[PDB]
Amino acid sequence: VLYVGSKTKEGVVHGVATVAEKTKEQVTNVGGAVVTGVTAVAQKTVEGAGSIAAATGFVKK
Amino acid sequence: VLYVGSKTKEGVVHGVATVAEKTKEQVTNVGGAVVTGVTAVAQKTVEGAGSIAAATGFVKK
Amino acid sequence: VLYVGSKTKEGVVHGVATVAEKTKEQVTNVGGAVVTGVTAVAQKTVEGAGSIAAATGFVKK
Amino acid sequence: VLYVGSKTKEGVVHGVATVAEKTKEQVTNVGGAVVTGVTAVAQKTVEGAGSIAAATGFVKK
Amino acid sequence: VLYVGSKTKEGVVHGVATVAEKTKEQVTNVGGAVVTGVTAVAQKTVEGAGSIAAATGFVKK
Amino acid sequence: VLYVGSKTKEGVVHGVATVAEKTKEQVTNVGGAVVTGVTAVAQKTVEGAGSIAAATGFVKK
Amino acid sequence: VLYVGSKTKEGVVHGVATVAEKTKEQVTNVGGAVVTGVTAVAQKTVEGAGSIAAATGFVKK
Amino acid sequence: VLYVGSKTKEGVVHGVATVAEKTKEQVTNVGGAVVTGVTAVAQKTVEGAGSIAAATGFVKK
Amino acid sequence: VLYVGSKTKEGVVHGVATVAEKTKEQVTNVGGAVVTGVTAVAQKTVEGAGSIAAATGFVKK
Amino acid sequence: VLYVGSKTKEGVVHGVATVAEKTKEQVTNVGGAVVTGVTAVAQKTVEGAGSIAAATGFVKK
Repeated sequence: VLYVGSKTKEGVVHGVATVAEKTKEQVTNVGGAVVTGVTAVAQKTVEGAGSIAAATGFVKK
Repeated sequence: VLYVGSKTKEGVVHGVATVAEKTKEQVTNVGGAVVTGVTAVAQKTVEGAGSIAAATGFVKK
Repeated sequence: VLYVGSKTKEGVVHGVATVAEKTKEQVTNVGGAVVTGVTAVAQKTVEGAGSIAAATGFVKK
Repeated sequence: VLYVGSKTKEGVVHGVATVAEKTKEQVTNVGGAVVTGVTAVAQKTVEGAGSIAAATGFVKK
Repeated sequence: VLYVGSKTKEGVVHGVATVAEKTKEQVTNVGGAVVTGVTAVAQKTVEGAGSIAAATGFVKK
Repeated sequence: VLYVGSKTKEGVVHGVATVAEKTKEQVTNVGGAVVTGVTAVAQKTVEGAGSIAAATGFVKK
Repeated sequence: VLYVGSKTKEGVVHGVATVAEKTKEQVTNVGGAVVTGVTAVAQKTVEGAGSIAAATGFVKK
Repeated sequence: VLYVGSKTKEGVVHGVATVAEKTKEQVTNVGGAVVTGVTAVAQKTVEGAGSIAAATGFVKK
Repeated sequence: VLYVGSKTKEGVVHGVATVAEKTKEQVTNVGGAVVTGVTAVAQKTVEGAGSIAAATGFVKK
Repeated sequence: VLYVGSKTKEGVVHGVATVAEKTKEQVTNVGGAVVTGVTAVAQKTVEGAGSIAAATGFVKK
């Protein structure tokens, strides 16, 4: 027997509940990067890379 | 027997609850990077890299 | 028998509850990096790197 | 028998509850790095590195 | 028998509760690094490094 | 001016989040009363009565 | 001016978050009363009565 | 001016977070009353009565 | 001026966090009353009565 | 001026955090009254009575 893999869970998200009450919100940006409100995200990668909520102002070369 | 893997959990998030009440919010940015409000995120990587909530103002080369 | 792995948990987050009440919030940035409000995040990496809430003002080369 | 691994837990976070009440908050930044409000995060790394809440003003080379 | 590993716990955090009440908070930064409010974080590393709440003003080379 | 009532809140419930993970549940009853799993309920009464989660085995007269 | 009432809050519940993880639960009853799992409930009463989680085995008259 | 009431709070519950992890639970009853797991409940009463988590085995008359 | 009431708080509960980890629990009852696990409850009463976590075995008349 | 009441707090509970870890618990009862685990409860009463965690075996008349 070579039962290498079974009943496995790799990068999983599964019981999640959120509530958000706002009166105002004023996300505002100039030449930059905003990431906001990220919830319930999963992933798996082989021989690569991973990123979920990445911001970068810029990359000047 | 070579039961190498079983009933495994690698990068998992599974019982989560949040509440947010705001009257105002004024995320504001100039030439930079904002990451805000990140919740319930999982992942797995082989032979790569990982990042979840990364900010970077810029990369000038 | 070579029961190498079983019932394992590597990078897991699973019972979590948060409440946030604000009247104002004024995240503000100029040329920099803000990471704010990071909750319930898990991951696993082989032969790479890991980062969860990384900020960097900039990287001038 | 070579029961090398079993019922293991490596980088786990699992019973957590927080409450935050604010009237104002004024995170403010200029050319720097802010990390704020980091809760309930776990991870595992092989042959790499780890970081959870890292800030860096900048890296001038 | 070679029961090398079992019922192990390496880098775990699991019963935690916090409450924070503030009227104002004025995190403020110029060219530096702020890390603030870090709670309930665990991790494991093989052949690498570890860091949880690291701040660095800058690294000029 | 007789500004008797304004901007009032009488019996209100408004920011609420719950998560429940079970493998089994075996509510079982014989001749009795079970109330179970009651969440997020509000009401107002004038010149009457109120009840939310009331159980009564029986009323033999 | 007779500003009798304003910006009032009478019987209110408003920022609440819960998580429950169970493997088994075996609520069981014979001729009695069970109330279980009551969360986030509010109410107001004039000239009456109030009750939220009341159990009574029986009332034999 | 007769500013009798203003910005009042009478019977309020508002920032609350709980986590519960169980493997088994065996609530069991015979002819009696069980109240269990009561959280985040508020109310107001005029000229009446109040009760939140009341148990009574029975009332034989 | 007759500023009789203002910015008042009467029966309030507002910053609260709890964590409970159990392996078993065996609440068991015969002809009696159990109240268990009561958290974060507030109320106000005029010209009546109040009770929060009351148990009574029985009332034989 | 008749500034009779202002910025008052009557029966309030507001910054509270608890953690409980148990392996077993065996609350058990016969014909009696158990109250157990009562936390974070407030109330106000006019011209009535108050009780929070009252137990009574029985009242035979």
